Formats: sequence, structure tokens, C-alpha cells
Amino acid sequence: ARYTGPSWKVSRRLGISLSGTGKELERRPYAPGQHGPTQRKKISEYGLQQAEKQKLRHMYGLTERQFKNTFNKAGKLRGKHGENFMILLEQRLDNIVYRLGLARTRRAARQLVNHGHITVDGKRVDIPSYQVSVGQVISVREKSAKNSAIAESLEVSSFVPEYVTFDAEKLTGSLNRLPERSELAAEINEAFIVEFYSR
Amino acid sequence: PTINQLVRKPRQSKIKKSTSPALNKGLNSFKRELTDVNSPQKRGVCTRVGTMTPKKPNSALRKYARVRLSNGIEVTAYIPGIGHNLQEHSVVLIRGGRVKDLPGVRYHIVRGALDTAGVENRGQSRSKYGTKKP
Amino acid sequence: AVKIRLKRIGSKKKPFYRIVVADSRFPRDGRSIETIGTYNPLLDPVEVKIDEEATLKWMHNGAKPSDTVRNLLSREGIMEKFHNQKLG
Amino acid sequence: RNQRKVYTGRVVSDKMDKTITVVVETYKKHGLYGKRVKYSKKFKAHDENNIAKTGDVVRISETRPLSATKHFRLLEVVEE
RNA sequence: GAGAGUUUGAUCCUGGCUCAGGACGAACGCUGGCGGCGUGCCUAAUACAUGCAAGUCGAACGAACGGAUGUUAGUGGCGGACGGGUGAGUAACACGUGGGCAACCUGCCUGUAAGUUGGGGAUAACUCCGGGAAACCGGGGCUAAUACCGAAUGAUAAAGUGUGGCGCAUGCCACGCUUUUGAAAGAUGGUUUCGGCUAUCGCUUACAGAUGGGCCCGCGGUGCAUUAGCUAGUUGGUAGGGUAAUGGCCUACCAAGGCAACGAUGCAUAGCCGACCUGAGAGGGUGAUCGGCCACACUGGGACUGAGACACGGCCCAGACUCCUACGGGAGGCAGCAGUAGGGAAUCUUCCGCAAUGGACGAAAGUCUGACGGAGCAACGCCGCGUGUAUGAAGAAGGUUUUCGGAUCGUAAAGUACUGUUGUUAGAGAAGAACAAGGAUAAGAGUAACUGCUUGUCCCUUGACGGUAUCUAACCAGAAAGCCACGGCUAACUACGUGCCAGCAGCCGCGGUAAUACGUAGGUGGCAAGCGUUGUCCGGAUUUAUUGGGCGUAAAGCGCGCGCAGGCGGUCUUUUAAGUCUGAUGUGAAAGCCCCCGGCUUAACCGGGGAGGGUCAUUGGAAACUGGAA
Ligand SMILES: [K+]
Ligand SMILES: [Mg+2]
Ligand SMILES: [Mg+2]
Ligand SMILES: [Mg+2]
Ligand SMILES: [Mg+2]
Ligand SMILES: [Mg+2]
Ligand SMILES: [Mg+2]
Ligand SMILES: [Mg+2]
Ligand SMILES: [Mg+2]
Repeated sequence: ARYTGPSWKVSRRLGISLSGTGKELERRPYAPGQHGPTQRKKISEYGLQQAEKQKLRHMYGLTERQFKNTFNKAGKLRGKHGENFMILLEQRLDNIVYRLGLARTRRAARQLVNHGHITVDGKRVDIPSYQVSVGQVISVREKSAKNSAIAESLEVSSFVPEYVTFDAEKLTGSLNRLPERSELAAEINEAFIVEFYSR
Repeated sequence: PTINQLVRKPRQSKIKKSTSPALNKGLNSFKRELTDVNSPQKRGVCTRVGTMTPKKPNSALRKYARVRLSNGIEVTAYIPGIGHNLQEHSVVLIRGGRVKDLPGVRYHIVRGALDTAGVENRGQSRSKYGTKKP
Repeated sequence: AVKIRLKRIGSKKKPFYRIVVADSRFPRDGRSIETIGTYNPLLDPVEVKIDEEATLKWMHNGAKPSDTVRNLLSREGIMEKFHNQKLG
Repeated sequence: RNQRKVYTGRVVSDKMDKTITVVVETYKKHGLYGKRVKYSKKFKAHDENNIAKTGDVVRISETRPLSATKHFRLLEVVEE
């Protein structure tokens, strides 16, 4: 994708499973590289807050410029800044793809929507950065329906959230209602981020 | 102060000095008069090249060149990196930056811009010191 | 002269037009006297908004349209209207 | 009709021929440090008969230009 | 409204220096895939090689060409004063905002009311002569007009006036009488009877309007007092002339004023604003691109023409600079678009088209337009997308390291399955386009009626971009990742080599044989088609403190007084409304910030609507406080 590198070392560096559920980490949770099993160090205020940012933006897999533009755009919305930012960051299309689970991870979802194997409101959308809102359907192009990657990746679904619907007979789903920081996974603080960008 | 004092004379802030005065002056041969223009870099001609003994605490020899810039100001420029191509009447491009070891130097030579051929054998920070990628 | 014409605005390969009152002399996107509508040729029905009372007024003062502004007025029914006010 | 500008002030000199100079004196706010400052501004009044004198309170009003400097006219003599 | 590091043996304060953010018309170094939107001589207002940027009308006119249409070199009309460029000058009514003109203009546009009557004289073109290479110049002769000049009738133009209604002194508006002036033109087209009539495009007079300009004015916005006096048509007045118009605008005569410490005069600097960047805000800096206004077109001055100029691509003259010559004599001004040289750290193609929008001309077809649409180049910026996706181990080969057991690069690879955003190949192929003109007709006003005019509806029509976007299929993981840092400040550590050497460094500071601070390798962190350095601006910096600082010892109380000016001023009553406060009206352009909607596959971007913004002005009210008065 945008990031074409390996996957496990990021989760290891951050001390959190991202891009999976314990896949990367339950064997050697320690940090990658020459160091990490031999020694550890106490991590500063800056480093903690940064690492929180990293846990967001490498969970979703997007450039930092794009990430901060999304931050500032979410800043307009009336509410708690980081909550609004987390929910809009979930409101990206890549999220909705991966939650429907036609592909096993964010990067695969991005690849799918990059090649345009899905269609919003019936129409084509070839960008991972589209913003879905409440009531917009999504499909599998009527042409990418039988392909083995999707057929085999729909075999797994960890749990369908309560803010999405999906009909696999159609391969058609939709966002129901915007989450509010409890529907999502909650292995983050949404405040150290705004600290790090406010200093 | 009193408000009447502040009205009889308002405040007056500080006169800022530049790190790089000679980059902030242009020239026209016609008028023969310097013209204030903010500039990042200037090119010049090395009058002299040599070594310096730096301040306490340090003792290593520091490579400098006394340059006559495009605008006529004579300036001492550090020659950073291992080895160089330069000699008398050598053309050189010059950026700002203060050698804290060395008293009379305030500017650096951009390495790799002109007759300042890049550093030998360098692999890291290559964009500094001006070596291509191999 | 004083003319009723189009002010080009928008972006490249996607024009939009404000319907404007102006002298012949002033530039195409320069100053104006009053703007009184908008225009878009891209859409299947071209989308026109006109105030029509100020427009009748500027015509009575002698602000003449362009060709395309004339035919926008006529397809909005304003040139018939202005003739009807010239009947008396 | 549209209406013209009128002011009030005090006379400083009489040496000129069929005119005076009226000094207007207003407090006003210094732009930055907020204090009120005595702003003064003198004008040349068109005195049709050399009526007024020095020390006189007076009202004037503007009109067409009448000299290099004059643009005003005597309207009343409010208080000697 | 965030702070961190740095003085000390350590501490507290003070105080400076630097840093963490944001922004650039940027340059440079390393690297480099694409799409969309934008931006791109800031320096030498230095000089110009070349090409194109202002033409048009044959329905104004005469001649020539022509087998009746059409063409032209000329005379004439309009436009050339727009559009386009730059920011030199300019510290001022130049600009912004708000008013005033009873003191002013205005072609082309609209409408209203009248009128285009009769004649004259030439002049180009042309032909000859002479000059000159030739253009091109003169001299003679011929000639047409919507070119010119007369007249009669017509001024809401003057002069003499009288009445009505009024204002803001100068005065205004309306009406009527007398006297004196001031005009013109035709062309096309139809019809009629042949005289006539008559539509349209033009012409003349007056009135209104709209639009565009002009003059005046209040206030506002830059540093210097190591610049305090300046002015002599300078200030006012009476007469006179002048401008589209008021006015020392100018002239003559009289008086000697006028401005100025509320900073005049002078020096240097600068186009001004909307607005842009930053900032909690006050404020700080800027005045690229977009819009408005101003100024200037090699430098200086001057006028003519014209509604409009003292004219970018006009004239004259002086000056500088340059070019061609047949060497006699001619011509010229890129700060128009490209481009060239030079300068510079540095900034584009000597491109296509008038399809569109808009302008000039024309009755229109049409022509002209380097305006403008577009395309090209530059990673210069903003946005977007990639450079594969999944699965795959106690974990290959190799690298680094080893506490020689291992640890790490690392699910990375390999292997298997899948996809085609992009790339390629072949196919399709929109918008943008409205029209105008012409051909039909239906209704009007006006006509003796036709022509014509205005309006309604149909038909027809023309795309540079461009076979570009967009869309369909097929094929391929295949061809698409680099930059910086890792002692703290601040994210991210080991090995070797060096040995106060080589070298690093924004501040503190590292390196003298065991360097996480140098060089390299591995690994890591931060970013990512960009990263970093340099230069500049704000903040942090309460480090110029109005908000928002201080002077015993840290920097800082004149050594002390007498006192002009100014600043500030005890208690009460009345009066006002200079300041203050307040209701109404008007405006503060669009674009931009902000909010709400919509559209481009989202975004950037674009559109619509609203809001905000003034020590804004007029008008009308209150008297508590400041100020004025008794
Ligand atoms: K004068
Ligand atoms: Mg200047
Ligand atoms: Mg501040
Ligand atoms: Mg001209
Ligand atoms: Mg020119
Ligand atoms: Mg040019
Ligand atoms: Mg060592
Ligand atoms: Mg002291
Ligand atoms: Mg606005």
C-alpha cells in the first residue's frame, strides 16, 4: 500500500496489536532490532504521546500529512477533539471495508478500494480516503464478486460491529450510525494525541 | 512609565542583527551601490585558503577560505568535510552557518554546488557534503 | 457603452459565469456596477438564476445584453417582458 | 437638500482681509495607548465684513473654495 | 495564552542565547512515479536580435482590377485614451473610509420633443514634370462624398427682464414676454403614379437618465530633532482674464500675513488598500499571484487631434543609446506575449486557436485581438494515488552481533493463492455548444400599405483543447523509494576504524588508545516522492510590558533646584453636550477569513447564501463622569 513494508515490527515497537489480534506479538512482544530483548529503557512524555499517535496512524496505515489534515478537519466538529477525530478516522472508507471484512486487513482493504472493487451508492469510488456517512451503501462492483481473495476472506469475520450491516448474498453493506468511542476497540488514549499536536 | 510618557514617545523595539549580513546585500555595477535583498546563498571567488587553530577547548586544524563574494564583501568560509578540491581563484557557493570553534568564520561552503567537488568516500548524510548515491 | 454580460469564474475546464452589469471598457473579470445572476452551461438544463426586476431596470436605463445573455433572458421570458413594458 | 458640514470654534487672528481663522479643539483617543489627546485643527473662515475678533467663539460651515486655503464660511457668532 | 536547554560546587532571582510550531513567488544538496488545482525575473525601470500584439467599414466617397458578384492602394468615419505591462517616481487628498459641488464635465447606450431645407468652393487618389537607386518627396492640372464652408428657419446659449415657490451666504427651481445668435447628410430598401410616401443605419438641437470622469473636504495609516524654523504668489482682499468648472489657476494694485514642538522645513524610505502570514487576542511583518485606485512607458518638456491623452506600440523638440545605408540620407524605443544577452542563489514555450467569455469596427456575414481560452516546461507549492495484497517459521542462505549458547535483520524472504489503482496493448468516445447570421412563420406598435422594426416558436449551423478527459477488455508483481537523524534539549543503540588527528556541532558541547556526539556497517526512529540545510517573517519573547515589565544592592532616579509650555487636578448647584453612552438610516465592493448547503470518484478546488469587520457619517435622545460656562 502506501506503506509497503513489513507488518509485525510496528505492533512490536508500539506494544499493541495493530493489523491483527495478537498475530504479531504473542511471540516476542519485545521491540524489534538488536535491542529489545537485551534491554529496555524508560520512555519520556514526548515518546509516550508520540507512540500514541503512532498507534493510531499505523493502525490505519496513512501518511502523516493526511493524518494531520484529518485531525484539523475534525477539529471543526462540535465535541471532544480526539473523540471526533477517532470517529471520523473510523468513518474513512477503508475502515468500513475491513469491518465488512471482504479483506483480512486494512492494507488489503486499501488495495481493494484502490483497484475499485467496490462501489458507493451504486457508483465507483477508487480512493481509500472517501468519507462514508449514515445511509450510504457499498458493494463489490458486481464484477469482483467471485474472486478467490474475497471468497476466502469472507470465510472469516471476527465480529460485525453494531454500526454496520452486511448481506453476503448481495455482498452489500452500509454504515448504520456513527460510533462514539465505545463501539470501537479502545486500546488508545484520545488525549495524548491532542497534547502532541498542541505543543 | 506614565501613559503621557508613552504618548510623548511610544515604545521602540530592538534592532535585530542578522546571523548573515553579507547574504542580505546585493550589488549593481551601474549604481555601484549595495541593494538590500534577502538571499539564501551567494557565490564567490576564493582569495585565500588555509587552516586555523580553534578556540579552547579544541585543537584540530580547521579548513577555511577567504572569499570575495558576488557583492564584493570579503568573507571567511569554513570548508566542511574530509578533503576538498579548492585552491586559489576557485569558484565557490556559500551558505550561512556559524563555526563555533573558530572566531572569524560565520558561513559555510555548500559542498557539491560548483567547483567545490563533493567529499570523497562518504556514505551517510550524503545530501550534506554533496556525494551522489553510488 | 453599458452592457449586461458574463463574468468568467470557476476553474480550468469547468467554467462558471456570473451575470453582470458593466461597461464595455472594463475587463472581463474586472469591476462591475451590479451583478444580478449566474449561469452554468455544463448541466443538461443550463442553470440560470436572474433577479429580473433590476434586469428590466438596467435595460430601461439602456444596458444592452450580449447575444448569449439576450437568449438566456428570452428563454427565461424576460425579453418578451421588456417588450411588453416598451409597449406603453 | 443634501446638507453641508458645520463646526464651532474660536478665533485666533484678524490680520487677514474679510476673514478669520477658527480653531477647533476636540479630545480624541490615542490609537494605541488609549489616552485622550487634545486634537486641534484650524480653518480659514470667510468673514464678509470683518465682524469677528480675537477671543471670539464662532460657528462656521463649509462651501465652495474661496482662496488657496479657505473652504469655509462664517455662519453665526455664538459668543463674543 | 504549555514550555525545554544553557551562567553555579549547588540554590533563588535577574538577564541574555538557542530550541520544539506555522509560513514562503524561494534557492541549494541527495533522490525522484503519476493525476488534479495553482504558482513561477523578487535581482539590472539594464540593453534589445527576430516574430506576432489595432484594427475595421465597399450599405460614406471617387478611381483601378472584373464577366453582374468580388477585390483592392487612396480620401472620410469610429476605435486607437480600452484591453495588456511594470512599480521607477510619489509621504501626498496619491490611497482608504465617509461626505459636498447652489462650483463641474460626459462620444458610444436608453427614452422624450423638434428637425436632416436649399447652395458654394476646393482637395487627395489620378496624371505629368523634376529630384532621388527605389521607396518617398516636392511643383502643375483634373476629380467625389456621411470631408469642408455659407445661408433661412429652431435654443430650456446670451442680454433685457418681470411673476410664483424657496435655500445654505455665494443663491436655486418653475413659468411667461422682448431682443441677439446657433443645424444638419446622406446611405441602403421597399412601394407608388411619375409627384410623393416610407422602415432601418446615420446626422443636428434641447431635455432627462445611466455610465464614465473632475474639484473640494473631515479623519486615518513612516522613521529621524546626530534636521527647528519655513514660506515671498508665499497668506488674504478689490478688479481682470483663463479652465468642462471653483480657486493666486494666472495677472495688476493694497495690506504682511500664513504654517509650525498637535513636529512644520529638510533627509532617507515606500505605490495605497482590499487583503496575506503569524499570534489567545491586542498586536508584529508583507503589500507576489486575484480585484480596486494611483503613477509611469529610454530621460525631460510641450502641445495638436479628440467626448476622453498632454497618449505604451502618436507628434514636435532637446539629451543619451542603437540600427540600416546606395554614404546622399533614413529609422527606432519589449515595464505587450514568447524569446536573447547580462546580472543573479535563482525563476517557463521564440507553442495552438479566436470553439468560448469579453472588447474594436461594421447593417450584418465577417475581420482584428500574445485580452482571453488552452497546451508546453519547473517537484515550486496544495490535494490525491501508488510503488503490491493475503498466507507463510522457534525462523533458510547471507549481513550485523555474540555474554560463541545464541539474539537480530525476520513473515521479510522462499513457497502458495489473489488483484490490476498505475504501466502497456487494443477498442469506444462526452460535457464544454450558446448562439449570431440565414429560412420559415404567429402577435404587436408604426404605416396609405409594403419594406423594415420588436417579440414568440421551430429548422439550420460552428470545437483550439482533442480522439484530451472518461469508459470496456486483455497482460504482467511484474518496471515505480529515497532523505534525515539516533548524548540531552528530542523520537530512536551496537560494532569496528581513528586517537584533541581526521572530523562533528542550532544551544549545551564531543574527539588525547575501550567515542551510543567523528567515519563506516548493521539495526532503529522520524518522514516519505519528497527529506534536509540555508535565507526571511510571526510566536514562544511580559526580551519595549495599552492589554502586560521595571530603576536600594542586578541594567535603570537627572547632583539639586527656579520654573514657561504641556499632563493632572478639592466639595456642591445650574447649563451645555466638546469627549462619553444610546435608537434609526446609509454605506464599508466582489474575491479572501468564518458559518451553512451543493458540485468535481473524495481532497485540493469550485459555486450559492449568510455573517463579520469602521476610534465610519448624518439624524434623533441621557446628563452619571471628564471637558467648557455662571
Ligand atoms: K500657489
Ligand atoms: Mg521605490
Ligand atoms: Mg504574544
Ligand atoms: Mg497610444
Ligand atoms: Mg513597445
Ligand atoms: Mg517581455
Ligand atoms: Mg573506538
Ligand atoms: Mg545598579
Ligand atoms: Mg467582501
